[PDB]
Amino acid sequence: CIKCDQFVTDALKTFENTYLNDHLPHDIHKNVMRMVNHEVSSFGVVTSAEDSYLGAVDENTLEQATWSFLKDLKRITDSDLKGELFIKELLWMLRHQKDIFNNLARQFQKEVLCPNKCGVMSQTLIWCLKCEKQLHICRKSLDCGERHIEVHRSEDLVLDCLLSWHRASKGLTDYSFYRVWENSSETLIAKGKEPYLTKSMVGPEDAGNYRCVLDTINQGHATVIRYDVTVLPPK
Ligand SMILES: *[C@@H]1O[C@H](CO)[C@@H](O)[C@H](O)[C@H]1NC(C)=O
Repeated sequence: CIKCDQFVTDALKTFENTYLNDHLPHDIHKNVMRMVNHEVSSFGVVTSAEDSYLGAVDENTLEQATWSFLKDLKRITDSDLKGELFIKELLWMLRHQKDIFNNLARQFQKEVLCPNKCGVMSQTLIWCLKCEKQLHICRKSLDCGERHIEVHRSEDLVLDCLLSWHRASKGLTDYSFYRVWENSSETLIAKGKEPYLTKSMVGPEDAGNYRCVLDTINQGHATVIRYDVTVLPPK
């Protein structure tokens, strides 16, 4: 994906136009660049089987790849290497940066990608072949689970709808908190960007089932959490 970052392409433009003259004879420049560009364009391109894990990467990981690649390309720019050794080390550095990228993508999937164990997440991915930003939808069963909440009388009742991955998810609209009646109907008791609901000075009338549903601009509901609230005596 590094080809998708303006800093990499500008870096290669300066490398070809300015820095190559220092290291190598002019007449071998173009061919060298061809190879360089070829290798830089092969970054992240998928061979099927497992390789699909390199076809797309989040903006942050693309940033890491960009900056390590630029670090090495600058190292070689500043090296005393020339001729055959400069070419050998250049191609080796491209192969090594390709390894670094592969590691960053593999890692990105293991941890960063589809971290949600429930609900629907939306992550901005860069597809490396065409350099296209798309919204990747990690879709799992919308209902995340049921919380058993117990609160003494005249205390604060807090319903926490926040999930780990929520902060990272894209396109989140407001959380909506509903009260689910024994009659099998519900009324919205709150809506807004706050991940939680607070009800003050609860009483037995507040005992019951509650529900939290997070909404998105496009994809749908991101998360649902149900709450079973039992009001205890004051002491
Ligand atoms: C049940 O439903 C009715 C209308 O369907 C609603 O007005 C009422 O407040 C609800 N209350 C209980 C205790 O079920």
